[PDB]
Amino acid sequence: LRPEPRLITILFSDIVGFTRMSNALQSQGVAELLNEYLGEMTRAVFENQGTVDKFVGDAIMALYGAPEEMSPSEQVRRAIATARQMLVALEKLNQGWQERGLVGRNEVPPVRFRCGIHQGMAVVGLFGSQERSDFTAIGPSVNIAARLQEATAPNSIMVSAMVAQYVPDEEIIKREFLELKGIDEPVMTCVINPNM
Amino acid sequence: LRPEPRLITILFSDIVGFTRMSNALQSQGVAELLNEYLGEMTRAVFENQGTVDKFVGDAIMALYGAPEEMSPSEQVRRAIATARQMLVALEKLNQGWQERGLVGRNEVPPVRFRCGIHQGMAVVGLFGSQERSDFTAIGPSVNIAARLQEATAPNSIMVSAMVAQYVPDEEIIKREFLELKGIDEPVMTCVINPNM
Ligand SMILES: Nc1ncnc2c1ncn2[C@@H]1O[C@H](CO[P@@](=O)(S)OP(=O)(O)OP(=O)(O)O)[C@@H](O)[C@H]1O
Ligand SMILES: Nc1ncnc2c1ncn2[C@@H]1O[C@H](CO[P@@](=O)(S)OP(=O)(O)OP(=O)(O)O)[C@@H](O)[C@H]1O
Ligand SMILES: [Mg+2]
Ligand SMILES: [Mg+2]
Ligand SMILES: [Mg+2]
Ligand SMILES: [Mg+2]
Repeated sequence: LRPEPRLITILFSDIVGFTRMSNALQSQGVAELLNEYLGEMTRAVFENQGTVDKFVGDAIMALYGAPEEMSPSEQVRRAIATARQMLVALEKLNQGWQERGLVGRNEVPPVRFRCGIHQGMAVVGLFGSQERSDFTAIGPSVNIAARLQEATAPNSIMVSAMVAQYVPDEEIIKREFLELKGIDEPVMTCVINPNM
Repeated sequence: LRPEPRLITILFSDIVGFTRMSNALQSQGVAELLNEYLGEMTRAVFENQGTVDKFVGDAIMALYGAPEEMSPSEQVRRAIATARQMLVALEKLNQGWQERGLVGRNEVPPVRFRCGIHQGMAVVGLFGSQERSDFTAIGPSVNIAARLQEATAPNSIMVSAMVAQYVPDEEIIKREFLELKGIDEPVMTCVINPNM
């Protein structure tokens, strides 16, 4: 399970305006909301055979194609299906939170998230020390997926040109070159239809 | 071990220019270098009784005061001692990498890192789902530690005013208010002497 180059698909989802929300809600509520959210979103990943790499604050990092082998087309099919399922689950989560006066009330709006997906080469395996290590992916490909997530609009799914090669033309909303932090050359991005 | 408010100290260390280095070095070398680095840096954390929260790419997140209770003064003493020990270990790591032509040669410079340390309230405990959860800290206090790391110069240690309350005046190099992403009010920062 040592680190080696591999073609994988990385998905990043990140809650919109979690900072403000993490101030207008008691620590008790913030913890419950975030965990209820993470529970449903990780379910979306697992049900689509993805791997939950880690959580980073209000974000979820998911991998497709590692550790288990997966074809390039299936990696994309599953990652997009995951993102679309996450949005569906979110709509249901907010209905419940609304009734519990956890969102929509006071100054905390319904939860929304941004999602970026990129497919490319990465060094994947166990990183860390003998005392503490974790399976993850390293390389510019991971940075790209993260910048796509940060660049896209709330409740939207932005993917790279690589990922878009496997997506029907009818499902591509917008094609646009963007300058992503850390990457020299402009990156072609495609916002895809959020509906399953 | 459920999430609850707690006064803790968060330390973030992040490799300078890892992107460029993660391109001028074969995936094999990048993986070895990063793991050798992580091995020595996590050792610094553990030997100073800190907790390794997680790794985020080229960064290490460490906590002091959770899960094990620790006084505010000891949290700071240990976090700073950790940062200072990390710099010392780095100097030794580069000597070895230099001899192995892993750094200093071609276009890959000796490894350097940025470090930010902040102490404050955070909701700490297990976050995630029944299927996958991890012990971590959540809240603006964590964002502050991360922004201090990003704001400081290579091979330097930047801490917040809270942390500086426990640091001798002779060890404070520079005091300066900085606008950190995500935080409304300006944050008072203090760059501390890197030598043990
Ligand atoms: N538990 C954690 N583990 C690791 N890094 C963390 C962290 N919590 C925070 N950080 C770091 O602090 C940064 C900001 O934390 P957010 O991600 S919770 O907040 P935002 O999404 O930027 O804010 P928004 O736009 O209002 O939703 C993270 O990116 C991490 O680098
Ligand atoms: N394994 C991983 N797990 C989680 N997030 C990751 C990741 N790898 C990358 N990211 C995300 O991608 C971002 C950039 O990756 P870097 O941290 S390796 O690179 P830099 O430090 O910004 O570059 P530098 O200035 O040249 O040293 C991370 O902050 C994460 O949000
Ligand atoms: Mg967010
Ligand atoms: Mg975030
Ligand atoms: Mg870095
Ligand atoms: Mg980094």
